[PDB]
Amino acid sequence: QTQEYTLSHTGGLLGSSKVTTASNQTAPQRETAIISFEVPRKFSEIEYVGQRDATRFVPRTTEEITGTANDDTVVQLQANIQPIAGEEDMADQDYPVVVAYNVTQGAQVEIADVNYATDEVTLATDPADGDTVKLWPIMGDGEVQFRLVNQFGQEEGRVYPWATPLYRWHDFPQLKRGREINLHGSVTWQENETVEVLLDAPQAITWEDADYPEGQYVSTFEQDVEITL
Amino acid sequence: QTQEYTLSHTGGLLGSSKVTTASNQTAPQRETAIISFEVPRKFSEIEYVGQRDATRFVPRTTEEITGTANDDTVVQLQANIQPIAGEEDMADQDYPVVVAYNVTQGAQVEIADVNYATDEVTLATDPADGDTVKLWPIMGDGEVQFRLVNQFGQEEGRVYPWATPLYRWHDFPQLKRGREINLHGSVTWQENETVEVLLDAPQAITWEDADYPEGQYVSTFEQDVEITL
Amino acid sequence: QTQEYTLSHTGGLLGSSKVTTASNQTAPQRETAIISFEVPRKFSEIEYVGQRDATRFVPRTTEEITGTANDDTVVQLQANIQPIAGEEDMADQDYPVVVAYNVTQGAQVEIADVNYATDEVTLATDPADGDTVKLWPIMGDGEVQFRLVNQFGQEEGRVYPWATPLYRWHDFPQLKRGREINLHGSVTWQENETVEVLLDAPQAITWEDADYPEGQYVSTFEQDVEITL
Amino acid sequence: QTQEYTLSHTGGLLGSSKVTTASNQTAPQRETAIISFEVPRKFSEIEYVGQRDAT
Amino acid sequence: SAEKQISLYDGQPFISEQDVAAGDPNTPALTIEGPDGYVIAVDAGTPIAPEFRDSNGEKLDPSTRVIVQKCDRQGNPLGDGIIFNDTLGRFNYNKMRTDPDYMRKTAKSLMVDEREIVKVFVDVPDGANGYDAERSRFTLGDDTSDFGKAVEIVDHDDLTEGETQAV
Amino acid sequence: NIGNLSAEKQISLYDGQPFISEQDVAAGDPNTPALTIEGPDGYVIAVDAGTPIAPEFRDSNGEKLDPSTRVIVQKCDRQGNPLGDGIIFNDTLGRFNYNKMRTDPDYMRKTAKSLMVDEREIVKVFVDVPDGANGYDAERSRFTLGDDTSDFGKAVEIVDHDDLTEGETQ
Amino acid sequence: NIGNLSAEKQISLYDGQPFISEQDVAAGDPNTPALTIEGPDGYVIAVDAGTPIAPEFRDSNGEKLDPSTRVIVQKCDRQGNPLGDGIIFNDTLGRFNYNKMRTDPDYMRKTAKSLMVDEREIVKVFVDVPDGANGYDAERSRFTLGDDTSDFGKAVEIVDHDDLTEGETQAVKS
Repeated sequence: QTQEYTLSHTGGLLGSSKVTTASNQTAPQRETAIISFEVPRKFSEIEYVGQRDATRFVPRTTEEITGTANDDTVVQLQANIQPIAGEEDMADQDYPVVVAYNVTQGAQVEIADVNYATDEVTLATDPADGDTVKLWPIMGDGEVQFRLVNQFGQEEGRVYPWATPLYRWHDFPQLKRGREINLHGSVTWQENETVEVLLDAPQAITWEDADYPEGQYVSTFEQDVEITL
Repeated sequence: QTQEYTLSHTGGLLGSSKVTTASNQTAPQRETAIISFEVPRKFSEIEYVGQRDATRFVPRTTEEITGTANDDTVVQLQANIQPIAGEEDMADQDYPVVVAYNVTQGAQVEIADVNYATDEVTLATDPADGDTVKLWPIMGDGEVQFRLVNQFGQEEGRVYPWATPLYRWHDFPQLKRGREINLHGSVTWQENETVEVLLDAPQAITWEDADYPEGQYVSTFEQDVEITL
Repeated sequence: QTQEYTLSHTGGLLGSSKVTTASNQTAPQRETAIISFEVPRKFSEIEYVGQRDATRFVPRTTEEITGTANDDTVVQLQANIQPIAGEEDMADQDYPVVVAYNVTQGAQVEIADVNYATDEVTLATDPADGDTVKLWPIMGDGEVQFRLVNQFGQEEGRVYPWATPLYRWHDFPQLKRGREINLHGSVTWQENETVEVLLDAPQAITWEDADYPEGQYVSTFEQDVEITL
Repeated sequence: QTQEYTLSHTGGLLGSSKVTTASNQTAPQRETAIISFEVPRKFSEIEYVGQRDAT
Repeated sequence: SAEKQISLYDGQPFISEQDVAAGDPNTPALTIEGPDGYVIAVDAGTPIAPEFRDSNGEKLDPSTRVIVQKCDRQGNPLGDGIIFNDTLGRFNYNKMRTDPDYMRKTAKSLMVDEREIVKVFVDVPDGANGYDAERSRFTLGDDTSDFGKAVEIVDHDDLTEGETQAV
Repeated sequence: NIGNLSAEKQISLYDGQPFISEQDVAAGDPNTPALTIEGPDGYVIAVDAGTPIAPEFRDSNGEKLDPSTRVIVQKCDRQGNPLGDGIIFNDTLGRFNYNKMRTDPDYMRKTAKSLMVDEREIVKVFVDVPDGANGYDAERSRFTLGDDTSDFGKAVEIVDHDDLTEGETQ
Repeated sequence: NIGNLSAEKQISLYDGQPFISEQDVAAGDPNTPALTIEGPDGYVIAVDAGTPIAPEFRDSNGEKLDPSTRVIVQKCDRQGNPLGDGIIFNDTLGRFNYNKMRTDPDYMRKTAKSLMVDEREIVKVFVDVPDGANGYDAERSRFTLGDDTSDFGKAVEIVDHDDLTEGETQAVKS
């Protein structure tokens, strides 16, 4: 009676009550938690198996950039940027590495060119004095791990002690058999034995802003599982 | 099928119909009854065992004190006062030995100091001319016994012929293993073989006034039992 | 021919010549010596045994505080204060944690309240402009050890290498069986094989001032021993 | 694998971090310290032998 | 070993709670409920910390009463099997949480299979303040200490007497 | 003269030591440990089935935090990695009566089980401050793990790794 | 429940770790190691014949240094001493095509041979900048050694020294 299933950063098999989202600590870097997975009312157990099971995670940050009469068109970011699957050609990245949106003009802000490893960007358009823009570059230079909870907060420990980096995460092209991710670890957790992902990085994270254009959800985490019903 | 249980001065296992409360006789001292315990509809029997079973009894009296333009702050009482568990320091008595309440000002009346064995008290506040105050000192200088009824009023007799005093009752600290009370006696009574506590003392007693601040019940009696279901 | 005995910070079995007292180094913290114990003319040996033998040590510091027309009543101290056995209620500390004495008015200075871990104090009285006051708070935040001397200064070493703190010293209530102190160590020293206690702390120490009210001796050390006659 | 070596008041086998220099106490004479020798990151041990070793 | 010593309280998942009004003893303020594959056990005597305060953070009237009670399935109270019939105006919270003798032990032992309920009924008779839970707590054990007892939890998987304990 | 002593030595740990560590903590952050003990090299330590603690955890204002607070001692291997199988002192805060429990036998509160700590392992003190509390501070707080001065309370057992013949096995 | 695991564990190293160390470098100073790996106590690590590297070595201004730049990984015993007997990955810089070579099987640059590292043994990353070029920074740079998440690439194999009986043998190997 074992059937594979999929999870999400939102609702799904949990109703947005047996799951939470959360930002992270930045000023002191801390291996904080951003997302949990509580077993809901029904299930007997859940199973994760790295080296058999998949994973996806698309993280982005947020900032705020004004404009000027003699606007710059150019920005710098304190969050290292890389491509995802190959070149930095925004047309063919398999999803963009940057998103932008003007606030005054409730409209997108398209990109002209990127200063690649300089971590600076050139835009296509010309913002105005005192005009606000929101950006959503991807998140790199940060670790990730899994762990577990014994119904209170007493951790069993961790799935697999060694971490994994996010620039690497972006680097490996998702959506390709063999080139998929398959971590290491093998676990099981029954009712209220919640799981929590952890992240250690300087920079922030963003799940929602209510002004992000592309589908209400700035980032995501998605995952495969093998459930006993 | 024997399970221990607890009784009260109110309702509980009796619905406030198979129990009554009552004051006492004062002008002629009489070993009167204040409280009964009728077996209700259901039970096969009840058992009390002194030297195994516990008891609690917190008795208070009532009076009425006016005030004056050149108010006194000071009172005398015709009811001897003692501490409960140790000193007469109202902060740490395990429950106060005096309660006061102004009637005009529907508010408490805090105490400054006590003339200890003089049976007089100093207050913290200043009452007004023609202003009424209600007090509830504890009750001492009085006996207590148990007895039994054969469904009419024909007494079997008494549990244990010798009495027990109430100043002593206050003296022994309740709420402490070993220092608990365990009287002498061993009885049993089935349906409608009611029990009645008895008290002989000069002073009155008070179960309710409807103006006592602390929880509707001026005094109490509480007790442990071993019931056959 | 083994008999137990007691030592002191003063005279006793040494005539105030085979013992000395001393202050400590403050500006550079040094594990200095404050007190010695030279064997006197007579004895064959002395024995100390931690885990069998007791100890007492009541250390206080000194300062000097002026006054003002619009006097403060309030002081701060660069010497952390704690209680001794329980609360900071000066009535019931088993000995005070602060002593004060005005110099102009050759009289005590009673305390009203303490800012507990703030290491500040409120007084009861009102000092005057240019009026001097001497205080004697207790000493905390400092180590202690024992050692030994081979008739010159060539140390054998130390009794027990690990230290012990003084806030802890105050904390453990003296004067209670089981709750007494019993350090670790086991030694013996014959004629002129003197012992020296050592202390490492920032703050000073005080044995005498000749103006301290309570018995000529600001601090003390006292100790049990097992002597061969 | 035992080899003789030499130390100094400065750096050398310690990088001027696993060694310190210091003055002394004068007003009260004290048997103070002027110089240390911390073992650095690498070594398994060090040995001194008077009646064999120099200074 | 499979046995473990624990102490329960309010902020847990399987436990449940609800506010209560005056004169409604049949409304349980706390509902403990057997998890799956986790039997628990309580010997003849174990502490409780029956903190039951008002909205305004005040212990309710001393005439208040607490009745712990076992319940089988069907959400059903049970008479054969009951623990801790007691008042409220008795505990002296600040000390009874610590002292060995102000401490309060159960009437008899207990076991709780994978699906069995326990309820904490509260008789506030009348003329009183309503109950709140967020300003209130509860316990059943002291595993940290020495003199006192604690709750004995076991995972059902590691046994062969599981069927006997199910009977 | 000085007496001989065994390798086993009886001590009591606390805040103001070098090899121990600490930090300040905010409310609603359990996983930020307030105390981080780290094994010294060539020094195993050991704890029998029961040893006291004096979990003094006060406020910036020198006040003990909320009784609903909880403390969790927890074992950890290296890498700062938490670990569950191996855990001590699952407790609330509002239960100790500091000023007596440092001293008395009845108020005393021992561990759950025994423990050992190699030349480098970590032990963490996590602190669940649920809500409505002030930020925790350490200078206004202390901590202990044993009672060696006394005559009824237990004490830590330290050993130098070289003195043993079973030291490699442990 | 958690699934049991072996002592052997498959990992991938990088800059932001505790035991690793780094430093900035200037041009024309090949003897300065920009990365100093350093054996943790009670943790042997291992590298088989071929394992990836991501030699990301950029400028202060976030630019890969001159293609004439070279990288030399090199084993070292204690004493901070380099060693010729035992050396990996002598290669240039302006060759890797960073953006994809962290990903593809083909760019992926494997080692020359295997390696073992006892509880305290050093490895260094010497960087031959020719001269007169732009200096090196680390914060604008990275480095790696393994591919543990994926399914085609190799990974670094760590073991705790306590979980073996051949530890004395590998200690004799050194």
